[PDB]
Amino acid sequence: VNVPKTRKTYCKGKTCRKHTQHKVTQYKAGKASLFAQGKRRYDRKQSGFGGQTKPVFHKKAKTTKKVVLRLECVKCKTRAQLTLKRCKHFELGGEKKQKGQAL
Amino acid sequence: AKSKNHTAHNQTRKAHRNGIKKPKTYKYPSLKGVDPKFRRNHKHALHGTAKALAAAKK
Amino acid sequence: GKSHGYRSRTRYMFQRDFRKHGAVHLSTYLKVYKVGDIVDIKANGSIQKGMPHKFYQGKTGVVYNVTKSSVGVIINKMVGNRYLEKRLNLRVEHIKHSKCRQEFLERVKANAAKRAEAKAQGVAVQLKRQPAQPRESRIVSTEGNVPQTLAPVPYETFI
Amino acid sequence: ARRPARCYRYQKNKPYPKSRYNRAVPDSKIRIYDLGKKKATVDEFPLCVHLVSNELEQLSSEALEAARICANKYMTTVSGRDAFHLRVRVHPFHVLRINKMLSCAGADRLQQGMRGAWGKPHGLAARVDIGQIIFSVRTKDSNKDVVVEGLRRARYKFPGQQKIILSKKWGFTNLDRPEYLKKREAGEVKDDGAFVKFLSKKGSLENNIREFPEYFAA
Amino acid sequence: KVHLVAIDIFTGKKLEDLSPSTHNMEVPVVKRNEYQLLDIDDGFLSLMNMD
RNA sequence: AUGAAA
RNA sequence: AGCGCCGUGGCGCAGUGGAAGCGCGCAGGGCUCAUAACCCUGAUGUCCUCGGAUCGAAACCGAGCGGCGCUACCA
RNA sequence: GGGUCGUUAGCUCAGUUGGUAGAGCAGUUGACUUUUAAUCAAUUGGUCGCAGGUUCGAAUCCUGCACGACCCACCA
RNA sequence: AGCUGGUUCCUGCCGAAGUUUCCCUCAGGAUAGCAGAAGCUCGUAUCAGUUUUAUGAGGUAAAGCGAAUGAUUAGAGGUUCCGGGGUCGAAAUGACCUUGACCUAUUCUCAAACUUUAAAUAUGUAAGAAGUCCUUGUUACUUAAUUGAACGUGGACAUUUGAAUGAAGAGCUUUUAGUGGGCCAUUUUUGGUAAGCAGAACUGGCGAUGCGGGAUGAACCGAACGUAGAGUUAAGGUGCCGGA
RNA sequence: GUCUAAUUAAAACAUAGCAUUGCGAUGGUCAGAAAGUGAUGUUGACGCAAUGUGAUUUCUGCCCAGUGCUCUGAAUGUCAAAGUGAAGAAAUUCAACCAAGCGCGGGUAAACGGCGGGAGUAACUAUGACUCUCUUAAGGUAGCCAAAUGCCUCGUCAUCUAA
RNA sequence: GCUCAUGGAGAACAGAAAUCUCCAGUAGAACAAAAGGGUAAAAGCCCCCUUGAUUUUGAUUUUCAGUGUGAAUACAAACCAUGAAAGUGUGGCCUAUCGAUCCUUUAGUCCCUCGGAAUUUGAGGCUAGAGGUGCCAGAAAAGUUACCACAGGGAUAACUGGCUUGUGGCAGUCAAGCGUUCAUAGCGACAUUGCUUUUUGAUUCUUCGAUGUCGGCUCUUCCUAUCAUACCGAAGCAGAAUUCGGUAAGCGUUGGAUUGUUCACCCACUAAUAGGGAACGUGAGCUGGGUUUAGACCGUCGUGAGACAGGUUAGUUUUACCCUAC
RNA sequence: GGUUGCGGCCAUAUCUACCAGAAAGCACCGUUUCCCGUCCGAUCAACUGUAGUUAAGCUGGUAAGAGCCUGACCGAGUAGUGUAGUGGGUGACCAUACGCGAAACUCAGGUGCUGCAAUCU
Ligand SMILES: C[C@@H]1C[C@@H]([C@H](O)CC2CC(=O)NC(=O)C2)C(=O)[C@@H](C)C1
Ligand SMILES: [Zn+2]
Repeated sequence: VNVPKTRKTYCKGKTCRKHTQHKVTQYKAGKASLFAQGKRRYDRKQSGFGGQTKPVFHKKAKTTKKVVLRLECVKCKTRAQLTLKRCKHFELGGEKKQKGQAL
Repeated sequence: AKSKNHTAHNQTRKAHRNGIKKPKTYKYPSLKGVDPKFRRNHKHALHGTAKALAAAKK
Repeated sequence: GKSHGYRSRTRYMFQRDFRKHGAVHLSTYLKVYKVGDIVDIKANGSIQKGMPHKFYQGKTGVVYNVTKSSVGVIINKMVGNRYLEKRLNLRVEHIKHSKCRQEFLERVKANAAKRAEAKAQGVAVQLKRQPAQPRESRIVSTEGNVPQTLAPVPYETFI
Repeated sequence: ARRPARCYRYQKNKPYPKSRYNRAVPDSKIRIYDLGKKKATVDEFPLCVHLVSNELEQLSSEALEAARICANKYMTTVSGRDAFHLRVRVHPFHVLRINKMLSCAGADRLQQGMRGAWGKPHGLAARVDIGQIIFSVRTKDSNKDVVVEGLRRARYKFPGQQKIILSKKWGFTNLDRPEYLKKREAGEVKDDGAFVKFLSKKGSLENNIREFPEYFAA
Repeated sequence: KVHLVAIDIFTGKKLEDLSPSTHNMEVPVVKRNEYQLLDIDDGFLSLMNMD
C-alpha cells in the first residue's frame, strides 16, 4: 500500500474548522516512561519473593499491525490521528502506479 | 459423547401459550428516527398553533 | 464452517428477473410516499444500496419518515413470543405501494357516497361487505339443452 | 467382487451425478446404446416393442450391459445382426457412494467407523419409474417372438417386475400406424438416415417446397 | 511430539529441538531476491537492481 | 596403464 | 484402510512464476602403432499424464498413474 | 481362504489404453581376417497361457480359465 | 467438591422444561423462554395458533433440455482457401475417395449445488372513530407561488362506524421456583448397505398419564380421571377361555 | 553370595577383575538453621570420593557435527549493581566503562549417544569384485543371528520324527 | 468519451497466435481475490480532476439477550471534491477480510487535580484512537505412571446379549459358454433375488456401588445347510469306483506330531473321520499354557521418566451348610 | 392521420429479406475563420440552409417468416400436492373420500398502444 505525504483534510483547530493541508507522518508508539503508575505498581508487585505476579503474553496470531497517521495542519499545527486497515507492506514515498507500462 | 445439537421442538407451544401479542400501537408516536429538520419545524409550528388557539380563547 | 451473512441464501431472491436486467424504469422514482402510507417490499438486486434484509423481502409495512432518495418503514417481526417494531431506511426502488390499501380507500369513498344517497332518500344502504352467500333457487329449462347421458370410459393403455 | 444391487437399489438418496463438484468417477462398463441395424428406416421397421418398469428404482450399468448382450445375442444369432434396431432409453448418470470399511479381523484398532461416512464413488446407475421405458426395439412381426424372447431374458437379468409391450406405433415414433401411412402415401414425410423429418403447416413455404415437393404436387 | 532438525543458514549450524505437534512454532517471512553484480570494492558486494 | 587365440 | 512425501538429460542430484544448473556418461577433433587417461569442442531435459488460474509455469491448485514413507495404541 | 499384480520371439524386456507386436540377448548368413575371437550389417523367429462381447474389427477394454509375486487373516 | 447418596405430616388450586445466546463451556452455570404467587388500571375491548375478499412475496415439487449453462446417444445433409490423409497424375485455391472436426436442422436420456415456466401447503398486510369529506390556523420546513407537507380549530358524515366467527373478562407490571441429559409416531429429509443407528423440519404425544382395546408393551387406536348411581357409545369384538 | 516379610528367588542386585573421573589438605566429596560445627579423617594418590562394566581367554572398530563436561582468552559482541562523566534547578535522564557467565574458538566417546541411499556394468543367464553419483559428523568395522533382539515368519536347506 | 469475449473477411515480413481495417456480436468478457447475485452511452476500458478512506456525535438493520464486537444502511449540522447542472460521494458494485477490561502510548482540551498557599518539572484525569488476546465475548502454562489414588460414570469403550448384515458363509432365478457333437448328466462367467448370525464390522440399548475374561479337559443336549450308515431317484452309471439329488439328525464322526492356541498342516487307522449352537455352553467343575498388575531381559521409539495386540521369563485361581433344579 | 421534440408501459414494439414513401418535418448533405477535439473538421465544436438527394436512416406493408404476447370448450382435472382412514399391498407404491391444481405440448388469434407541446396538405 502507498499514501502521499500531504493531504487536504479538516483541521478542527478553533480558527480553521475547515480543510487545510496536512503533512502526514507515521505514528510511533512512543517510548515508555518509568515513574508511570503502572510501572511503579509493577515494580512494587514484582519486588521480592512470589515470582511473576502479572501475566505475560505468548499466544500470538496477528502478523500485522494497524497503521496509524499523524496529520499536522501547516498553519495551526493541530495534529490529528486517523487509523487505517491492516497492511503487510506499507510506504509513504509513493512512486505512483503508472498504468501504461510494461512488465 | 455427542448430544442433541439443536431443535425447535415445542417452542411454538411455548410461544402461543401467552404469546404473540401485537405491539401496543399508540397515537402520537415517537418522533425519534424522524428527519430532524421536520422535527424542528414541527416544534415551532406547534408552538405557533398553541399560541394562536390560546389567543383565540384567552 | 457455518455461514450466515446479510445476503446469504438470497441467490434466486435477488435474481433480478428474466428479460428485465439492467436499469429501472422511472415510475419507481416519480411515485410519492407519505407518512401513513402502506407499502410492499420487494428488493431490486440491481440497486445494492438501501437494500432490505431477506426477511423483509416480500413483506409489508408503514411509513414514518421520508428523506432524499429513501423512506422510513415500520415492520412487525416475530422474535420468540412477540412482534417487535423494526425501522428500516429503505430505497424507493425496493418500495412500492399497496393496491389493497388503494382499493380500500376507494371502497371508503363509495361507502360515503352511499351514505349520502341514503341521507338524500333514507333508503337503507347496507354498506358492509357480505360473503359469497349461498345461491337461490331457479328453474333450468331443457329446450335445445336435453341431458346427454354419460358414462365411464374403459381402460386403454395409451402407449 | 461388487456390492449387491439390493444395497444400491432404491432411490434412497437424491441424484448424485457427475459434475465439476465430484470430478472423479469410475467410468461405466456399458458404452453402447444402439444395436442392430440402426441405419434402418422408418417404414423398414414398422413394429415397435418396449420393455418398461413397474418399480421406481436404480439400475446398474452392469445389468444394462448383460441384458443388452443377452437380447442382442439371441437376435443376432437367430435373425441376424441386421433384422432389427435395439435402443436403450435410460442413461446412467447417477453415482453410488460407499464408505469402504475393511475386510479384515483387526480393523478395530484403526477403523474409526462412521466418522467420515461420505463415501467415494464406486459405480453408476440409472433412475427409472413407472412406465419410463428401459428398452425399445423396432423390427417386423416376423421378428416379433424372437425379440420378445430377447426381452424376456433381459427381464430375467434386471431386478423387479418389468413388462413387455407391443406398441401401437410405427417404429420409434410417437405416431400411430394409420396416421403414418396416410402421411407417407401423402408426402409430409422426408426420411433421414434413420429417423424422418415432417412437414409443418407453419413457416417458410419456400423451404417447404424446397422440401416436401410432392405434397405441393398433390 | 515432533523432533525438528534445521540448519541455521547464515552460519551453517545445526539446531535440534522438539516440541508437541500442536503447539505453535514461529516461521520468518524469508524471501530471496536476484541482483546484478558490479565492480567489487572491499567486501561490500557491489550490486544493483533494474531501477 | 594395457596390447586377445594358433 | 487414513495421512504425508516425491516423479527434472542415458543415470544421479540441484532448480526460487518472466524461464533450466552441475558431474558422470555421449559425440567430434588432436596425441598415441591402437584403446585408455589426457588437451580443444558441441549437443542432449513431453520437467509423470490431463485440466485450470495466470499476460506466461517444472514451480501454483485440482483429477488420475506410479515409487516410497508415516499411522496401526488402551482392551 | 481371500484382495491385488503379472504371465511378450529359443531367453529377456518394452509394448499400444483401440488397427498390428518393437528393442536387446541368442542363432543363421554375410563383412572382417592367414583362419578365429570381438566388432559391423542382414533375415530367423512372435494365437502375448482357453472361451466372450467387439472398437467394422480386439492380446492390449474387461468377463471368466491354469501359472506364478506380493498384502492380509481368532481370542482374551 | 460443578460429582454420588439421602432429605421426615395431610388435603386443595395452578402447573413445566430438556430450547436460545455467552462461558477452558459440553455431568455445571448466567441469560431469555416455559410455570406460580402478589396483585394493579379498566369493564367487553388497542384482540384470535381461524376463515373470506383484495393484494403482495417465494423459486420447492412437477415440468423442459428440437430454451440458456453443464453432461449425453445415433443417424443423416453439408463447408473443406480448412485436420489426417488414399488415388488420377509432374503439379495446379486441379479432379476424385475416405476419415476426425465444424455448421445445419432431427432424435434418446439427465441435473441437490441448471433453468424459461411453475404450483399445493405454508407466509405478510388492509378491512376505519387514532376514520372520510369541507373550510382555514400554525411553521424558522418545502414550494416560483397561501403551493405542498405535518399537527390542529370549526362543521358535517352514525345505527350496517364499514366482511365472517368467537371472545370463557381485556390489558399491565413486579417477583421468584424448577428446568436447560430428552425420547416415540405420521409426513418431508441428510449421512450411511442398513440399523430399536446418528441427525434436522412440522405437528401430536411420552416424560409428568391413569382408564378401555391392541393377549402381552412408556409412546399405537379410542378417550384424558373428584365420589357414586342410571343409560348410551368409542376403539375392539360377539365358538370356549370372555360380557355379546 | 543377596532381594521383592504376606502372589515374582530369576537371566535381576552384588561380586572379584577392567576402565574412567576429581582431589596435594588454604583441598575433593558430603553434612549442618547456624556455629570457635562436622563425616571421609586415629586418613594422605598402592589413598579418599564419584561412575560404568561385570570371572578368565580373545577383542574393543569409525563419528567431537548435536547435547553435555572442559581449556583459551588475544577480543570494538552481549554486559547487572555500586562507581565515573555530561545535561538539567532537582527528581531524573543519557552516555561511557564493564566482573564472571553466555557467545567465539579448541579438546573429549571404557561421556550421553550415532554409525546412509541410489544407478550401470563381466563372452549363457543370474550376480556384481569394479565404476559413477546425492548426502552425512561418519555411514555398522570385526564378529553374531529368524538367538530372550526377525514384522512378513509356521523364513529357506538339512537333521531329529511315521508325522 | 468509448463497448467487451468470440467468430467471419481482408492487409508485406506475418505462420494458428504479432499490428491495422470492416460486419455480426444481450454479454457468451471485465469488475484484486472464493462462490453467488448485479452491471452494456455502465458499475466494464480509456481519459480529466480530486482525497467524503474527512469532522460532530446520535438513530437504524444483521448476528441478537434485541448486550457487545464487526460490517452496512438513511439522515441532520459542518468542511470539501467533481461536474454545465441536476446530482453523487462518509472507502472498495453487494455479500467476508476481524478484537473488551487493567496497563502503556499518541492526538485533542491547553481544560481539571496534586487536598496549608504558589511557580516550574513530573505524575494523575476527561474525549478519541492504536499496541492483543485466532481457544477469535479475550487464563500467562510441557510430559509420564504397568507403583498409582480419589469422586463419579453404563451420559462412555473393551466380553456376552440385542437391532443391522455391508463383509464372512449358505441357497436360488436366468443361461453366454465348457462338456467330442449337445446350454442343463455335471459345471455354469456376466447380471440378479433371498436366507443365516458360526465370522468381522457398524451401533452403544442394558451392565462400570464388578454378570469372574481365551483355550483345553470333562459332560450333556439341540439344529441340519447329511461326512458316514438305512431306503430310493438321475448320470457323459457296462461292472467296480464315483458324482448329483430326496426322506432322514435314528446312530456314529477317532488316535497322534508341532503350536497356549480357535484355526491350520502333516502321519495313520477308519464305515466315515460333516459343520455348528446352548451368556463365542461350561473357573463356588478343573487347569492357568496364554492373556492380564507389580520383578526382570532384548530390540525399536523417546533428551528423559517411560511406550509398544512386539518377543521372552517368573508370577496366591476364595466360600455352598440356603432356595430351586437334579 | 403524418412529422419533430420530451416521454409512460419497455418486443403485439425485436430480428431477418424485400416493397413503397404527397407535402411538411427530421435526416443525409455543403464549409473550416472564429470557440473547440481529434493520428485525421471521420467523431465532436462552429457557419450557411446555400449546392444537391430521399438512395440509406426514418415511417409503414408484405412474409403458410424466426421471435414475442394472448386465449383455448387442446393437452390435463393429468403430474404434483394438503387433510383422513385399524384402506390395499412383502415393499416399492397405489386407489378412494374432502380440496387445491401446473408446465410442456396441440390449435386459434395478434405484431405496439398511448400522454404533453409544436407542426404538415
Ligand atoms: C497484550 C498486551 C498486554 C495486554 C494487557 O496488559 C493484558 C492483561 C494485563 C493483566 O494483567 N490483566 C488485564 O486486565 C489484561 C493489553 O492490553 C494488550 C493490548 C497488549
Ligand atoms: Zn488547522
